[PDB]
Amino acid sequence: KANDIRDLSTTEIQDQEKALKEELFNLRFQLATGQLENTARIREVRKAIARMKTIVREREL
Amino acid sequence: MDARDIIKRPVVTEESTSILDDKKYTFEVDTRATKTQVKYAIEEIFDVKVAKVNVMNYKGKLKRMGRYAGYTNKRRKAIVTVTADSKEIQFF
Amino acid sequence: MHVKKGDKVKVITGKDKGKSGKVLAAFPKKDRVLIEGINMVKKHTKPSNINPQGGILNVEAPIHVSNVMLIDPKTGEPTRVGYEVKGDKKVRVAKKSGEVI
Amino acid sequence: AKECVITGRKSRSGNKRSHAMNSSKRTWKANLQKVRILVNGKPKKVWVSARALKSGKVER
RNA sequence: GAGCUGUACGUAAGCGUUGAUCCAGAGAUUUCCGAAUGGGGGAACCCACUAUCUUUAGUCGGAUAGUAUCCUUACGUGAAUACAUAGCGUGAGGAAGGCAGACCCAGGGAACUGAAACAUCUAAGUACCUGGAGGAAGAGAAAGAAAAAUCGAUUUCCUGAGUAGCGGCGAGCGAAACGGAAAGAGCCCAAACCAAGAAGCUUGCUUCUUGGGGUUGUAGGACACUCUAUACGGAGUUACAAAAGAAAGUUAUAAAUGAAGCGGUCUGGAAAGGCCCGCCAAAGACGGUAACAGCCCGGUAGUUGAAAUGGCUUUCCCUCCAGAGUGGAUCCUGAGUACGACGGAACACGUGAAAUUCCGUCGGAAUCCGGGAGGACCAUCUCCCAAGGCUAAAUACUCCCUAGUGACCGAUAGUGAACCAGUACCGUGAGGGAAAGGUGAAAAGCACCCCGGAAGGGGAGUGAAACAGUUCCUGAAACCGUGUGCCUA
RNA sequence: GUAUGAGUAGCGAAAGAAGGGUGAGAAUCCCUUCCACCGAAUAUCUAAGGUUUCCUGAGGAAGGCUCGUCCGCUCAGGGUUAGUCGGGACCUAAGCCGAGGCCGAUAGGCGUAGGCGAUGGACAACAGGUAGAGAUUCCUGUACCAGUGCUAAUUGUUUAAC
RNA sequence: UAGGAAGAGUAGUACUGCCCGUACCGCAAACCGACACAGGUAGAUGAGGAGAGAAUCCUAAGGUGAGCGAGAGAACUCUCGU
Ligand SMILES: [Mg+2]
Ligand SMILES: [Mg+2]
Ligand SMILES: [Mg+2]
Ligand SMILES: [Mg+2]
Ligand SMILES: [Mg+2]
Ligand SMILES: [Mg+2]
Ligand SMILES: [Mg+2]
Ligand SMILES: [Mg+2]
Ligand SMILES: [Mg+2]
Ligand SMILES: [Mg+2]
Ligand SMILES: [Mg+2]
Ligand SMILES: [Mg+2]
Ligand SMILES: [Mg+2]
Ligand SMILES: [Mg+2]
Ligand SMILES: [Mg+2]
Ligand SMILES: [Mg+2]
Ligand SMILES: [Mg+2]
Ligand SMILES: [Mg+2]
Ligand SMILES: [Mg+2]
Ligand SMILES: [Mg+2]
Ligand SMILES: [Mg+2]
Ligand SMILES: [Mg+2]
Ligand SMILES: [Mg+2]
Ligand SMILES: [Mg+2]
Ligand SMILES: [Mg+2]
Ligand SMILES: [Mg+2]
Ligand SMILES: [Mg+2]
Ligand SMILES: [Mg+2]
Ligand SMILES: [Mg+2]
Ligand SMILES: [Mg+2]
Ligand SMILES: [Mg+2]
Ligand SMILES: [Mg+2]
Ligand SMILES: [Mg+2]
Ligand SMILES: [Mg+2]
Ligand SMILES: [Mg+2]
Ligand SMILES: [Mg+2]
Ligand SMILES: [Mg+2]
Ligand SMILES: [Mg+2]
Ligand SMILES: [Mg+2]
Ligand SMILES: [Mg+2]
Ligand SMILES: [Mg+2]
Ligand SMILES: [Mg+2]
Ligand SMILES: [Mg+2]
Ligand SMILES: [Mg+2]
Ligand SMILES: [Mg+2]
Ligand SMILES: [Mg+2]
Ligand SMILES: [Mg+2]
Ligand SMILES: [Mg+2]
Ligand SMILES: [Mg+2]
Ligand SMILES: [Mg+2]
Ligand SMILES: [Mg+2]
Ligand SMILES: [Mg+2]
Ligand SMILES: [Mg+2]
Ligand SMILES: [Mg+2]
Ligand SMILES: [Mg+2]
Ligand SMILES: [Mg+2]
Ligand SMILES: [Mg+2]
Ligand SMILES: [Mg+2]
Ligand SMILES: [Mg+2]
Ligand SMILES: [Mg+2]
Repeated sequence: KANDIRDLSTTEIQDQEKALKEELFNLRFQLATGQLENTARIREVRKAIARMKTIVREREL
Repeated sequence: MDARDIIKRPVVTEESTSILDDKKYTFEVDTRATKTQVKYAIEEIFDVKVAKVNVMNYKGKLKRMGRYAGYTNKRRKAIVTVTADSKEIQFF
Repeated sequence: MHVKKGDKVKVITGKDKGKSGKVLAAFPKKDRVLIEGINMVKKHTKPSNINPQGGILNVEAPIHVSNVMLIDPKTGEPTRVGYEVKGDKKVRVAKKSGEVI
Repeated sequence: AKECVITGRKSRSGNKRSHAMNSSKRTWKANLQKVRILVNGKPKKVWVSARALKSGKVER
């Protein structure tokens, strides 16, 4: 991503980052229960958030 | 922390599920989260009305896997009960 | 590694000397390649969920890369590999001219 | 901190001798006297030696 | 440029030629403790105040910054006490702690031991404690060395030399100059004098600050004059004043290309080996590959390569600058200082005929018509100007990084540690401190049958080998057994 | 590393018996009856200390001075719920630290304000239930302590409610 | 009392109340003694008959049968009885 992220005006990227943590909590909820089969989604959701915290930080220098 | 950072995952066991019908839900929370933070974290995520929270701390068990000795993570377990005039949480 | 995955090969040394086959896998961390029909093994496998019949199975085994020389399409002979660049993309060429590989 | 505040002489160490030249260990102290002089814009009580005090100092 | 999600065998779920994993440069994030610094504390924990914001009907909650002590300094307030100081508060700079068990400077400073006992002496200014640093430290530009003639700042190496000396003249301690080399470099203040101010008003004075001038021994400078010069030229951030900025080249930190045998044949599980033929070489270093490879692989010689960051050299930019001679009225050239008495120490030198340097305490100079030294001291002569400061290289060491070497070790050896080693274990604690390497080329790690609950065996199979089967290459001796040829109540 | 002593000393105060069960295997495990021992304890709580030894399901290589189907042993999952109990957000003793400060070759020693520090002072909950493991904690019933908002009335506004 | 003061009490209702410990042994096979060791370990409760008594003997509630056995009934050693 990254280059796709940079086309967002530092406010919707706050909303996209917020909506990713909602998914991450739900994914951890099903893994504990035993209802998750695509366990590879755990790691790429985490790295999607870290990819957005970096763009916001470097934008404010 | 955030609401999603205070609460980590549910506890699904024989003791934990025997009280679901009593409107009591068992979670694993952050080690440094107070009883009051857990109350407002639940209402933000599930939009239920919370009546009580009870917390307890667990040590780490000494475990061995061959010539190597160590400890498991220490846990903080919270049990949340809700008011009768409120929705339910589906562990499912 | 000088041999990629999925190209024709001639075996230079070993008990299967003189034969040929394709490359099915490559393990650059240990300098091994797995080639069809070469270095068959008979492993005595206990029955389990996978392969419920068990039995004695003929499966390939990896061999060292140095026992391997790539075969050119110009004359079908084991040739050494040379590296040449065509603009932005590098290609492999045989020492015996033999166009690109 | 027991030393003269002008010429910073203080305790030193040396030997103590006798007949038959048996060597013990002793020390040499300075002749420090506590006086009130204008060490700054205001007077104060400080250690001053009796030798730095014979030419040109303050009220003493 | 084709695989990847570490050890880690493997299950699942996935990611990659729209170029992942990987390697290098530069960034971002960086819980809690720890100098730990908002207060406390039994280590990684507990409890806050102030300001803003946020949530609830409100209490309860949450987020973001500030809040330690001391030194220097600016401002505001401000006691006995009238002015004022102490004190108090706010703002801005600096410090604190660690270590490389190494090198070196200073403060403090043993004993065992030797003297065939022991006290002066030695061990020794060693071990150790404390403080200060630096990449080096210390010393350093003559009040010097030396003697019928001279040298010209320190430091280190070779000699002088186990010499001259010191020494219950015992055990022992033990120089320096000349001579030969490595490296080379010189400077800035204080004071007379000049200009400016302020204070004490000692009242037309001294005494504090600022700038200029000046730093030496044939004495020099001030001061009077002659000459030039204010950037013509010269120098510079390693001392000589100090802070920055560009360009070019080089180098370090990833890498690219890179010659020549699938040659024939024998033994063999397997050829790199034997025999018979070719070739490359600025490449016959090293390692791997099923036994010993210049021509199989990674590479090697050679030739190339850097977006980014650090280093170095040069240049530009920038910055700053007076130096020659003649006189000598008069003025200046480091004061409780140099020295001396008393008590100690360092000098190779133990108070000795004891020069020289330093410390504590008393006394206490001259100042150019002057002062010090030449191993007590006096006279002559010679050499030199103390009581202020700075200074690169030649020298010492290695916790580290890169490339290499060894008539160095090879698992009781070599680091205590070739293996999850300062670990297990021992102690209240400081602290002490091990044992433990090898299946096979490749897990191909024994499907299946029989005895047995299992362990373990006997076949079968893999393998060159299973008398290589999970302390598994080789497998000695002690020690334990079974069978038997000769002897023995 | 392995022998001799040598199948020798020892197997750490004590009363057990029989009948069923499980199991490849029983003096040693489970159940039943009888008998015996402690009973100001060998009974019931609770501090210190120890840190998972607690519960359930499997196991029998090593540990258990014999045996083991068993275990405080091995493996895998679980289990500790507080406004009122004990401690902190309350208080201080002995003692300890200690801004300035006084001493002192260095390092540091002592000490005022101030602060830590229970073994003591102050402080609001009781009775039942819970068939694997927690109970003044969870559940039922009835309470108390401190605070907050809201509704209805009361009172007072600077000679000044509180 | 010094001080602060336009808000204050009253009644009824509803809501709010943080952190650490809590398992298990605890005169013991789980603590201190190298041991599943005849030793040591603060405090609260601690029944009946006879009894002055927490002495002594036998018992209650409750808890135990002690982690090698059986069989013979020699010398000698130890602890007991005539
Ligand atoms: Mg609790
Ligand atoms: Mg003092
Ligand atoms: Mg703090
Ligand atoms: Mg502190
Ligand atoms: Mg320091
Ligand atoms: Mg002697
Ligand atoms: Mg000495
Ligand atoms: Mg030091
Ligand atoms: Mg430095
Ligand atoms: Mg220096
Ligand atoms: Mg190449
Ligand atoms: Mg080549
Ligand atoms: Mg053959
Ligand atoms: Mg050959
Ligand atoms: Mg070689
Ligand atoms: Mg090969
Ligand atoms: Mg071999
Ligand atoms: Mg080899
Ligand atoms: Mg003297
Ligand atoms: Mg003197
Ligand atoms: Mg003279
Ligand atoms: Mg001389
Ligand atoms: Mg002389
Ligand atoms: Mg110097
Ligand atoms: Mg060793
Ligand atoms: Mg060996
Ligand atoms: Mg210990
Ligand atoms: Mg077998
Ligand atoms: Mg078997
Ligand atoms: Mg066989
Ligand atoms: Mg065979
Ligand atoms: Mg071998
Ligand atoms: Mg062997
Ligand atoms: Mg043998
Ligand atoms: Mg015997
Ligand atoms: Mg006997
Ligand atoms: Mg017994
Ligand atoms: Mg405890
Ligand atoms: Mg148990
Ligand atoms: Mg046994
Ligand atoms: Mg069984
Ligand atoms: Mg069992
Ligand atoms: Mg267990
Ligand atoms: Mg309650
Ligand atoms: Mg309390
Ligand atoms: Mg202090
Ligand atoms: Mg003190
Ligand atoms: Mg006090
Ligand atoms: Mg306290
Ligand atoms: Mg108490
Ligand atoms: Mg109470
Ligand atoms: Mg219980
Ligand atoms: Mg309990
Ligand atoms: Mg026992
Ligand atoms: Mg006992
Ligand atoms: Mg009692
Ligand atoms: Mg009784
Ligand atoms: Mg009675
Ligand atoms: Mg009684
Ligand atoms: Mg009885």
